Amino acid sequence: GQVVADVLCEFLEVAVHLILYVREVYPVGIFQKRKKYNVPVQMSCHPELNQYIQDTLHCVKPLLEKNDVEKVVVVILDKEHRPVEKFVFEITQPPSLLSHVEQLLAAFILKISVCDAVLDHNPPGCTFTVLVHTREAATRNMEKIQVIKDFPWILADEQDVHMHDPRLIPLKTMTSDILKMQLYVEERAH
Amino acid sequence: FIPWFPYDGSKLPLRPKRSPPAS
Repeated sequence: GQVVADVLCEFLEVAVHLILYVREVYPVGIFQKRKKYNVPVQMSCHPELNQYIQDTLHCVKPLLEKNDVEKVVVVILDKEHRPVEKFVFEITQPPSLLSHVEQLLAAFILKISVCDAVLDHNPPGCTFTVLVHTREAATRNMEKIQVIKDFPWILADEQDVHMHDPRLIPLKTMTSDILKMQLYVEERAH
Repeated sequence: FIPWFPYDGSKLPLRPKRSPPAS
């Protein structure tokens, strides 16, 4: 079939690993420097954490091939399970020698680093989760994402998603015949 | 800059039932 869904998941894995490093969701001791898209990134070497990120994106992949993803959101939650930050990846797919996709995806990875300079430091003890905004309403077909048997998905509710008048931090916008994608941050006032 | 898909309270997103390991 077509493959831009394959490169988006590996990109999202790299982006999630980097966000956990830049926003300091996990200690530096579990991160190691790797190269992806010819840029240095900090990848997690924690096995259980890696299996969670991979199991999450292994279910997102079939939805990308079907063109059923508006947004993939990484949500940082404080110790009271309240969203303090949201990294929103708005995704649009318009109708193989394509390192152009990688050089375009590499620019999104390069932008994530600036979050250390423009965002205020998160409270200690934060956790994270991933929100997937399907194009077709998720309530219509809940089984489409249940591709891994021991990794079930549920509908989020407003406590996991809602932030009261959050500050919007635009990071990067890209439009192309290949890929259209925006990355921005919804930050709590605090 | 404008977000393409503003926050819609009607169409709730999906979330993994499990939680990542604590730091």
